[PDB]
Amino acid sequence: TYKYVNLREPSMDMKSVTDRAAQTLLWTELIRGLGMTLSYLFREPATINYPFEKGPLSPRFRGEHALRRYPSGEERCIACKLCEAVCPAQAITIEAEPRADGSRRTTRYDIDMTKCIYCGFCQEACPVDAIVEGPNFEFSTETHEELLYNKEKLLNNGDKWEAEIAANIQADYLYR
Amino acid sequence: ASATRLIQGLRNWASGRDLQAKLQLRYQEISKRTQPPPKLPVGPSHRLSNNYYCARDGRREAMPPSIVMSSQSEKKAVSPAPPIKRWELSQDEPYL
Amino acid sequence: SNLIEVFVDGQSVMVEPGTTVLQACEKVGMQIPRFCYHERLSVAGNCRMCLVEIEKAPKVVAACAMPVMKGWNILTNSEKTKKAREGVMEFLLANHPLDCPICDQGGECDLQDQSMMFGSDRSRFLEGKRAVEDKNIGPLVKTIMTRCIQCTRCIRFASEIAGVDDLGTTGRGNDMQVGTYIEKMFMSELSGNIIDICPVGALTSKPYAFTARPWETRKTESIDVMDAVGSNIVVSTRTGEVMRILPRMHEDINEEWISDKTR
Amino acid sequence: TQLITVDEKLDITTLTGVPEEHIKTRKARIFVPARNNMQSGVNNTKKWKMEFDTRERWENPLMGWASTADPLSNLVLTFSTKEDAIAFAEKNGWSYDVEERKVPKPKSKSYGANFSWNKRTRVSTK
Amino acid sequence: TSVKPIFSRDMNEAKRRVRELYRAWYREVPNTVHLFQLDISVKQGRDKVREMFKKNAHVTDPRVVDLLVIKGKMELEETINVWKQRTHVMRFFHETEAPRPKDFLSKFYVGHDP
Amino acid sequence: EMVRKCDPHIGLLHRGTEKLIEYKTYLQALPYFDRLDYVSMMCNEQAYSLAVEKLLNIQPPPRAQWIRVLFGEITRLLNHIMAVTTHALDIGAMTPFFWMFEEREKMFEFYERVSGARMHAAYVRPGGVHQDLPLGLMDDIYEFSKNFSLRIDELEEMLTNNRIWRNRTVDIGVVTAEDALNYGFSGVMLRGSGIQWDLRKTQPYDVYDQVEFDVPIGSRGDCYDRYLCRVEEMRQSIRIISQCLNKMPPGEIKVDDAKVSPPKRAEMKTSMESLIHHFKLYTEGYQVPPGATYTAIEAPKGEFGVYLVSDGSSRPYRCKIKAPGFAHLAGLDKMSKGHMLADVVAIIGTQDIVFGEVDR
Amino acid sequence: TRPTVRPRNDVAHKQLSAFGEYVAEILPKYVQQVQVSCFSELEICIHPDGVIPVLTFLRDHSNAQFKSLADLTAVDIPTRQNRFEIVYNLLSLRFNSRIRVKTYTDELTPVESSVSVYKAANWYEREIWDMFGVFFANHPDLRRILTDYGFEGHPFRKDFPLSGYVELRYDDEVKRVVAEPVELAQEFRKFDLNSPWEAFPAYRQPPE
Amino acid sequence: EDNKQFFGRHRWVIYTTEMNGKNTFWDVDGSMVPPEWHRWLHCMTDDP
Amino acid sequence: GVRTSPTGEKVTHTGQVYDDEDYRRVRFVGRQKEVNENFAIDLIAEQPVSQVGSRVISCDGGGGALGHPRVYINLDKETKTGTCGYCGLQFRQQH
Amino acid sequence: LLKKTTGLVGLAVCETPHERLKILYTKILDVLGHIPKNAAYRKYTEQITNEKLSIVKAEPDVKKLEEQLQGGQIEEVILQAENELSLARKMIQWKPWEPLVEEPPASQWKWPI
Ligand code: SF4
Ligand code: SF4
Ligand code: SF4
Ligand code: SF4
Ligand code: FES
Ligand SMILES: [K+]
Ligand SMILES: [Zn+2]
Repeated sequence: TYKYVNLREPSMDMKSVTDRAAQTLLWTELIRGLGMTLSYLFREPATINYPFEKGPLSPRFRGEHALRRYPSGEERCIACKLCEAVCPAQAITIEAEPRADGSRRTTRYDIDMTKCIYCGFCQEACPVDAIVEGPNFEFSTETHEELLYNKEKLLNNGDKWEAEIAANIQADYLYR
Repeated sequence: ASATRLIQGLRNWASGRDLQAKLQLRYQEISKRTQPPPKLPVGPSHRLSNNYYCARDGRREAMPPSIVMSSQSEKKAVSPAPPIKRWELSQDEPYL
Repeated sequence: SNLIEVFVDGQSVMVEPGTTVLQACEKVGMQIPRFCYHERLSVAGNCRMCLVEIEKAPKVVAACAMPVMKGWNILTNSEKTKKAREGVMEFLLANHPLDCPICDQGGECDLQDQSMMFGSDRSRFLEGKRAVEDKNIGPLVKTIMTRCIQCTRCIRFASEIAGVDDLGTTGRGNDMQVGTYIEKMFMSELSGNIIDICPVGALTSKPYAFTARPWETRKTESIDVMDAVGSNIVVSTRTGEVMRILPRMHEDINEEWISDKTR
Repeated sequence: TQLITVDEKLDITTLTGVPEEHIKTRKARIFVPARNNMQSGVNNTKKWKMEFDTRERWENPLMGWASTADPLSNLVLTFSTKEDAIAFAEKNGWSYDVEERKVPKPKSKSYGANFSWNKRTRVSTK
Repeated sequence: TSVKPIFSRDMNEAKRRVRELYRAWYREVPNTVHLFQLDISVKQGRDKVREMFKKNAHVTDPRVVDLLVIKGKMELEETINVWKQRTHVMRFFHETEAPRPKDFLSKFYVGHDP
Repeated sequence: EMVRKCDPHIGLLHRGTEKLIEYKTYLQALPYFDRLDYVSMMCNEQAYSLAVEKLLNIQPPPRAQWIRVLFGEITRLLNHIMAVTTHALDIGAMTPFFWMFEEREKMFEFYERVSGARMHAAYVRPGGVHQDLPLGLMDDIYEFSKNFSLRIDELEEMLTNNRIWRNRTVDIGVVTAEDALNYGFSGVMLRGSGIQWDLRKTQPYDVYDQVEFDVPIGSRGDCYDRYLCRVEEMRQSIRIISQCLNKMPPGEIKVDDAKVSPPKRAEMKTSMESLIHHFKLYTEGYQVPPGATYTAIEAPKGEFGVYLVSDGSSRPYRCKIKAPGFAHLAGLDKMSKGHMLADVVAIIGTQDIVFGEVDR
Repeated sequence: TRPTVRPRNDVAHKQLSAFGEYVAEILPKYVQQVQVSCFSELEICIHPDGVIPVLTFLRDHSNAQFKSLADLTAVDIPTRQNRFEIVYNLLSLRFNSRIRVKTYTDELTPVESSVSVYKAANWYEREIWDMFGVFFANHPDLRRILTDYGFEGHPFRKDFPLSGYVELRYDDEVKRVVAEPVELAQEFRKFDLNSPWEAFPAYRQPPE
Repeated sequence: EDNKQFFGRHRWVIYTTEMNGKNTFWDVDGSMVPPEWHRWLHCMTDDP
Repeated sequence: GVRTSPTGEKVTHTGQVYDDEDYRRVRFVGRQKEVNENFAIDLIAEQPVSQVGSRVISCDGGGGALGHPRVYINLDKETKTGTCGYCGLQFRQQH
Repeated sequence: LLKKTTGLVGLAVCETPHERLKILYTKILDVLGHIPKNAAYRKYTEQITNEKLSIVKAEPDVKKLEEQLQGGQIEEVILQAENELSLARKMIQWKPWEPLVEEPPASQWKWPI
């Protein structure tokens, strides 16, 4: 249930002594190292051609956030603030009021993408699949406040990526 | 996988290993990126009878710790457990 | 003194005659679960959440209503007490709507909290639920009667404290609905306090509706100035903005109520 | 001997690293928090709490967030008795005010009182 | 009221340790101004040392001033060995901070703080 | 040339993690543990999960326990690749770094398939794992494991018999057994010095008593025996991963106590109790009965422990995090005496030191 | 209670209760309490004058041999007059067991340094100086280990705020990283999450 | 596609030289992929 | 149904627009105010009222477990429709 | 049989383990006689040291003595005897069989608070 690494007492017959001395004087293990490096010289490398080739992702991937809509145009967020109670970073700021037809809807849905730890507790705490953490990861900005999303930016990410987000949720929701 | 047999033999000679049987680049042996939908099973408490929660309440069987000594014969000296059994050397590969 | 000795889980307590089982367990620091019992309303005995085993007695008793007899050992944590609590919580969550995210009572609901504490964690209910028509009892109390668990604190408050006698139960059975039976506007001077004692989101505050949520509100204990009674209140705020005003209990002023002007 | 005698008042304000403004201008409030009247449970009335006076929260010009400058605006301390909280406030140099624990006085509950013969305490319905 | 001490038995040994720590800081200040190449004078840094010693002058507990001497030796050890940078030494001089309102009227004008 | 004293100044990544844990619930404080030993993410998840599940008096289902052991050994492969390749990269052997980070890249693809993040998964939770293994994942884990021994073999061909790698590691940083136990060393730091101790054998957790593996024991206490122990632990992790793939049971992956683990999303949108429990677990969180555990697991750097104190509420009262790297970097000063300055980078390499768990 | 409930280990509970009696009767000068948790962990709560005689016992005694110091911890509990709770976690590799040695101090009473028993403690209790402010007497190099060099206060004390009192920024006027009083653009939002219903009746404290 | 290339090389995009008014002959951008091809190219599915 | 202030700034679905004398319009100088032009209050008004022959209807928003928690709506009022609290789809008893 | 190595780094092979254990056990008992007879430490340590000394006197073979002393290698049994001797020499100076020096306060070990 255990083994002894490096507890080999070497042989002292003239065969093994001359083998070790030929290894010392003729550099056998150094040529073994050169052979392994030469072996990787003639291998096809593992380099994908980014941006033209992309690294493989799964439908569970947790990237850029997006507020979704029902298949009628109505937004799914019913202002229940579970995503900001569960948020380990307190990145989500929510303020709500009844809108002009009496629906429980948010007026403030902020996510600070520089507080966010991208762990997806908001999409798994959301009872109506409103906030999701979509598949976009290429959204680097040049300014800090461009990573401070309001409700307009998140609903635009939903409208921008819904054709992908709905298919990822369709592929994954029986594991959830 | 697209290596010609001259470079393939040179590469297998330089490594000392048959490299083509175990390629570190991945090809059509891997799983499909589109899978069929699963049917995940339910747990043991998904029953309609003999499923009262007071018979499976783990948090409410936690007791406060038993105070063994508090400041308000020829009995045997004890250890915190029996002594540890000496480990057996590996039958698989002991390096011996 | 004429105090009689009863036992709560073995521990002795001396009680005045007329003390209920619930108050006797209160005197040793155990709060028996309840939905219809309120210590400032009359005893209704009609939610059955306080069903508790007295030992050497093969029937659970309504702890809010049953007075203690001398020598009873109240088993608040025994097996059939917990089975009774889980059964009654199961019947309360049979026809109750899945409205917890769109409900103003979420996080401050008695039904959620003592469903987490004293009920089961899943449903055996495989049927369709009831849906109850909502009412319009004024511009203050938002009414969503599908959430009502029929505990009649409405009726006991509007009769006994508000002195209005205009809320009641119509119908019979599962079709029994708490309301005014007519398009009637329940505007007393204490009409907002039914938002307090309703344990569920059936009676919510129509100004406070949807704006906040209880865990994120800071509670500042303050004083009413809307009259010279000096009602103790909680100003609950959120991020530097006043969200609502609740009462504080003060036994000598406002017992646990406030007026509609204050609220 | 190996024990010294210090008959001075216990004061550790020079050791806690707290600046002067957040010692001598703050008013700690030692109180049992009231029961939320949204609920009937009483487990949040069991312990004493020490909080401080609220300072200014203003609007963030960029997002509308609640900006603060009070480090003690989220500091709530839990104490088992009133005297432990008073000792902890006096030890840290916090000027404090104490509100007494307001337990509810015991009620007189009678289910038969709902159905009396001559008293006003009858229920008109049930 | 019988407590276990830290180093000092009463206030006299405590003031002795305060005094030797003050001697060590007073000797160290020109070395600190040189090797951190601070833009203050030696007299300005010595006035800051006198200020940091007079800030805690109200303490009559021997254990509390023993801990103040211990933390002062720790700050001195972080100063002599170059463990602080120039920034940690100059944080004693609150130089980017605007001067706070002191009287009632200016505190009334700026805000709500007492 | 000699080293008379080594004073390591740390706190350059002290973030006050375990004070931030005190203001967040147990689920909310779970992703702080991914960020402590940031090359051993799911192992620290497993240690915190076992601490909370010990205090909750509940247990994971068997399939969740096998998933935790499978991904703990995948995590151990990740961490020992990081250990060996950066310890070689600092000395100068820069090439097996690039050779083994493709294998490490494929194991991050495994993490991303099973959780959605490549490093900080938040996948092993108190109650089980968050989500079940997607289809075709275990087949690809098998396809990885079928090839990975040859990668270890060519790593070992580049370093182990090399005389330059031996000269930088054989006489360097010798730790005796008594001073290893006295300095609070754990893992390979003990096992390189001859001490037959492994927490997966002695104080076993989830299903480690049902896997068969060996424990590599060094003989001289140096950098070279600790290197050989880490390489052989990659071998034995491949052995345990084969046993986990063959003995994976069917069933659920969370505990079926819906007052601890959240319900499925289909039944949360159907059942009343499930919606109440979903609400209360994602807003308040489950209450934990009051008590103090010290739950320690065998993380790939050593004994990773959590002294978790619960006051009876839904948030931790205290959460002390014992890291192996703290005691190892404390013992750095004894381990480097009498050595040269270029030996110190080998000694800092052979103690697998990651400063997130050192500093918290 | 098979599938979802943790199985109770009565054998280890009996063995740890017996060894707790053993330690309590060998060392009655300092042992104040001995308790065993329901998940079978032994705690020996001692007097702080016996930090060294207890720990040297458990490290050296042939029925104990707690040769490993796994962890050393303080816990700030402000409602006690001795608010700091020093926690030693010990591992016996011989008997495959763990013990917990708990003691107490306030801000001003020193605890004796246990580097004479476990040199592993050299940083740990030093961290207890840095985070909690507990002084350790006869320590080799007692100073800060994790906080910044000019840091005022002990952060893991529960009266210390979450964000500190100061924050850093670079200032180009003085060409220096400077410290200023902390202002947060968004305040940390405090969540009162505790339910008003009793969760665990076994842990009920008796009322006044 | 080229399914004889290894996994990672087997799918790629040659970006357009003009998208939304910007000349992208040399300024190719990874965010030029529309979301319907972003599943296929990142191998979240087999199906274009 | 996005509209426009006299400042030229677009008004969001909340109703948010800065005042003319508010300095914080300077953040949109040289840049744009990102608003979403799909107002959900107008898009759920476009949906027709579902005539059902039952007295109590159940709504889950479609998609089964991809919609919302399933709720039951009473249709005994004839003046008012039965609006779902989650998705805003409103129902009517046909008799 | 002259075991080549102990396996533990820094722990050398003891050439005469039996006489070394006998000397250390008699020296432990000789030091331990200076502790009062009512002390539980003396009773327990005399009991376990008499058991170990009788096992050492009852076995000529080294490896069988290792299996029935139940402490691993014989050299770490010797090391534990040295540690027990140093411990007992400290226990004489500490005198920990005395009564409890100070009661803790009334809610000192009350958890949760
Ligand atoms: S995004 Fe989801 S969880 Fe968050 S408030 Fe909206 S509906 Fe609730
Ligand atoms: S992914 Fe996590 S940190 Fe980010 S917004 Fe969601 S819950 Fe908050
Ligand atoms: S009243 Fe309570 S249980 Fe009912 S929907 Fe509202 S929060 Fe949920
Ligand atoms: S509306 Fe509320 S208070 Fe009135 S009977 Fe129903 S549950 Fe009780
Ligand atoms: S509380 Fe007694 S029955 Fe409702
Ligand atoms: K209500
Ligand atoms: Zn709907």
